[PDB]
Amino acid sequence: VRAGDRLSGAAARGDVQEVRRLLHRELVHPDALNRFGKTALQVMMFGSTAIALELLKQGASPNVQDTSGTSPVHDAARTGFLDTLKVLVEHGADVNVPDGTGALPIHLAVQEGHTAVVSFLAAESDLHRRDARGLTPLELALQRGAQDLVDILQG
Amino acid sequence: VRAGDRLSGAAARGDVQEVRRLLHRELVHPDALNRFGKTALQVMMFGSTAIALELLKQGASPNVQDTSGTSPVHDAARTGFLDTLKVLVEHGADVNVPDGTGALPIHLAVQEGHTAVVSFLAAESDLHRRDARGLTPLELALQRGAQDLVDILQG
Amino acid sequence: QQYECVAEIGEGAYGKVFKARDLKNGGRFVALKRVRVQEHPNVVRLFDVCTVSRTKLTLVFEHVDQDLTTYLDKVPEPGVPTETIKDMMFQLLRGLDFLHSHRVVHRDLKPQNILVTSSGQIKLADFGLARIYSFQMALTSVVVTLWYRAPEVLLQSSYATPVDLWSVGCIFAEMFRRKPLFRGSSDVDQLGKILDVIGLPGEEDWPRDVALPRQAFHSKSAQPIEKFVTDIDELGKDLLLKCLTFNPAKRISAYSALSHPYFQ
Amino acid sequence: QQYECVAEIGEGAYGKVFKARDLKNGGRFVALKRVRVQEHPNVVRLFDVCTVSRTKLTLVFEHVDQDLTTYLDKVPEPGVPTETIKDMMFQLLRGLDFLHSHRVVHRDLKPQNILVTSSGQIKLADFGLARIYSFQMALTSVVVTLWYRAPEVLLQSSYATPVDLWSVGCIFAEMFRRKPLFRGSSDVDQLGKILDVIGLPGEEDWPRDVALPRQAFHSKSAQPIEKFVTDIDELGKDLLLKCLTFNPAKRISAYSALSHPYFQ
Repeated sequence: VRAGDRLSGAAARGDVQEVRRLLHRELVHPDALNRFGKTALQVMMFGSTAIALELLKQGASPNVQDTSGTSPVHDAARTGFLDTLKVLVEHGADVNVPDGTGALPIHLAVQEGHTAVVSFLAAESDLHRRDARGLTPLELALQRGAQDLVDILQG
Repeated sequence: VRAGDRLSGAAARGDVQEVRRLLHRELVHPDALNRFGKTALQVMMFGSTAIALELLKQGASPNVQDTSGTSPVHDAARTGFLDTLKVLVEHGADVNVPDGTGALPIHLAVQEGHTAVVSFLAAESDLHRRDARGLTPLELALQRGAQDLVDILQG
Repeated sequence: QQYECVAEIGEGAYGKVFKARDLKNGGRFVALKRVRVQEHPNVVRLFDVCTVSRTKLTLVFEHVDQDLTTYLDKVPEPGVPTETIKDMMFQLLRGLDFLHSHRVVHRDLKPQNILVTSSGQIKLADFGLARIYSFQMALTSVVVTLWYRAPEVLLQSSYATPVDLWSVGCIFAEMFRRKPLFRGSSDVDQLGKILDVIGLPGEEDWPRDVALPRQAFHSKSAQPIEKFVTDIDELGKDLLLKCLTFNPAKRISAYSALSHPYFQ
Repeated sequence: QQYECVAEIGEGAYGKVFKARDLKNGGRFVALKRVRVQEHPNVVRLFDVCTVSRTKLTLVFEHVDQDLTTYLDKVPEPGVPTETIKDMMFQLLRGLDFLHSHRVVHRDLKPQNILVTSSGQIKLADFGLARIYSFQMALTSVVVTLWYRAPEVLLQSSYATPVDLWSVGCIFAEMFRRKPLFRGSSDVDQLGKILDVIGLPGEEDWPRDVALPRQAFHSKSAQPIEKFVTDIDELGKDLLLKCLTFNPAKRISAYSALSHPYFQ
């Protein structure tokens, strides 16, 4: 799909302007799939909160998944852009949605070591969900040796 | 020193002819140090028995050591050229001379695994000398798992 | 296969570039640069070389969801913290230096080829993708960003390694600025802009052949860079100008810049 | 530092090469090839790259105290054992092949660049050092050893990879021989020698431009190589001649030679 590609590519490149153009002075449906069937919010430059926001404000189903059941929140969290992780959340994204391997957002954060994310997520996350390796956030936090994390988790 | 260099380089390259020339039709003192203060017998192509011989026949102090207290016999043995190790020995080289780290010829042989050398040396070597790691030939032969060696040593 | 395309990031100097998933092991976004033929922390790592036809290759590269621009365009009203700048800047040079030795010349150091991790680690990249700025004020007209192109190149004289250094100074400036320093619409216009700040170099610093000779330009000043790169410090000012020097032979080296007292 | 020079092995195509001690860990002799700029069992490993000035490098290489020559020049009157030859030969090819792919061409395969360990492992090397043979009989005159240089090269036509294969056949021969096969004093003289054995190739196998055209030479025979490489076997004879073939396109590959029935 054309515009799917025009809007996704923009997103991906973090070009806010285009994203705002193609959205407004062009009228592309945020959810428009690209030739790979992914929407832009899905492939966007995760560190570009402004793009995330812009998309989510024109709609954009925050709750969507990958072939591997991955989604905006997994990506964000895994990448560390909490700023965006929030946006996603603040717009209804579901934090407790497991990825194909069972890991959920917070698993990724711990895995990557994004302390503030882990902090941000822990609250609202089911710290009991098991990893594909059977681990819960804490058990992995431990398996890793993420002191600071283990601590956040403890509560 | 010039000739030190001309004779050493020859030795090193295993060029017999030159070594025999620079020695005879040139008259270089075998012991002539190079600009690094090593003599040729010291830096010679250890596998070139003929060079070793030629040098030792024109004199050449077989008993000499490195900064690291190493010497012709350590080298030979470590390299496996028993043919040369013999020559050295047959010309007065001392087999029981320890290197800077305490290892002696036979330690090297064991270390490298030159069975026939180990065989050749064991007889005349103090199998009680301790390695820098405190090991005797046998203890290292063992530490390594050099069956064939361990056996030679046993006697 | 062991990767899953999710989008054409874009298309440019190097074919089309895509964003994919490294499920091969798991998760991580990655970039695919399709190629037909017939280690450093601050540089995007090549991860794989898939053979798409026994030759077509597909290079799989490290990728990051943030570039120097979105970051700057994001930071709090006061700005990037002094040390943060100093830091990115050091790495930017560090990887730069690494590129140079191993005789590689980036040639395209815009802030979009500059990735910055959430962590803050800088990793250079090269997508060969363009970005086209439309212009502000009446006589609007597009320009692709050459705002980082060295004089030597605008002049089409030199294309030597110092080329990259010019680009870094332009960036350094933009870290204090959070807006590109020199932003014109034409090669000659760009030249103008550089000069209003750095000033008409000496006849002895400009090259012969060149279609745009020194005489084509006015002398007009040599304005104090700091009324532009607001808030830089004195040691930085030095390094900045050591990059931003028209004459490439007389332009600081990456290697050297790295040893500069700004990083004391 | 972590190495201790003990001697200039010599000086040649690549600067001077030295023998040093790898005390860095301990003992082992090593070779230092000094270099200014501005894995395989049968190939000498590069061990280190010391930076002598921030560029001057110092490459530290694997080194062995025995080359193919001292060994042959040492072996018992009957000779290198059949299988020993077959063996060295296999490795010599094996590492050769490894060099070739990875598009490297040795170009200097004399037996002095051939190291042989006390164990018998063969590791190729490249010191770029010369050796100057003075001549036997009345009209004595020096020659550097080109006795291993391919026709293509003596003819100054080709310098393609097969170049190395010619050299291996020359060596293979010398393992049965324990004396160089073709030993002349001039490029044209050398050509002579090759031809007396292999025979005047066909007009269709010799190249145009060449300063030495086929006509410059006699036809005289195509003598049975075995009256030279005494004691080779039939399968070897085949491989030998497959290397020793004047026409480089029609000359066996390392890769191929390796798969030859001599190594069944």
